[PDB]
Amino acid sequence: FVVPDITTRKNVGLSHDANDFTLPQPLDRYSAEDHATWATLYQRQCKLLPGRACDEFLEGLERLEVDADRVPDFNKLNEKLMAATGWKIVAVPGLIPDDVFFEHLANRRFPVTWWLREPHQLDYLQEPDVFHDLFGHVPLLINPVFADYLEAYGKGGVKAKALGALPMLARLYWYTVEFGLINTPAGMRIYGAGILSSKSESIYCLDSASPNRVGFDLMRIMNTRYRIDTFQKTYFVIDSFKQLFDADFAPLYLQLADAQPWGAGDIAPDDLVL
Ligand SMILES: C[C@H](O)[C@H](O)C1=Nc2c(nc(N)[nH]c2=O)NC1
Ligand SMILES: [Cl-]
Ligand SMILES: [Fe+3]
Repeated sequence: FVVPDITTRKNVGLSHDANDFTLPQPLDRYSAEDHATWATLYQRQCKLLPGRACDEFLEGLERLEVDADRVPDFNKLNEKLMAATGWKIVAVPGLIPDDVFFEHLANRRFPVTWWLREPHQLDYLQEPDVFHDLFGHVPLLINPVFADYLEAYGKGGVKAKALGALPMLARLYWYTVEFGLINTPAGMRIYGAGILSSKSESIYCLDSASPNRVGFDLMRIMNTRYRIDTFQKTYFVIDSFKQLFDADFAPLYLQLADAQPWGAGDIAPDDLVL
């Protein structure tokens, strides 16, 4: 007998596709309380991100008109997202298998957990919810180079076979799409979704002496461990989304397969550090 997780409780009486894990967005299951939780999260993040989020993120939020006051209707959002970027969101019950995830990204589908966090649980979150996925991840698709990066990432994941590739690709996604920073002429800014949807990470990642801030390096990153239950110990910094995009992985998985991974707090001899 155990504490059910929120994914299980939210999805009772609900089905999902056996192959691709999608379902129609269950609009009737958001409460008044949920729409208030959404508005509170949205308003809080939008006061923190001036000076912090990269310009492209802020542009996406505006161009997509992500709702400020209610959990968005995914079909309505998709009208704008498809026209502007060629991508669509699909509702998923929560975390889905890695192979299923890659197949969606490879086909310009972004999986979004449909349910929302409960009020006393507005942060420290580990599992995605609809605020993290829709507010954190989706707006950055307005940058076509980042969108193409995500599609390419997915196609690479579909193709990956070598033992050890899945952790390597998870680390790459984590230190870019979830927790990446970008150097800009106006100063260091944020692009990672796990930062942008979090009050605490948004502040910490640009205002703390403890973590390392390391220039992006693909092979380094694929061989670096990460932690889920704490603030990050290293952030990787890109100079441009083109650098990310410009980054066949098959020989790379083999080069790194027997390698000892770097710890989440380590500095490697070839790193460039801030
Ligand atoms: C990307 C890496 O494989 C990571 O373990 C995954 N992230 C996600 C996932 N599933 C969902 N719904 N969202 C994610 O962000 N499964 C796979
Ligand atoms: Cl491979
Ligand atoms: Fe995420």
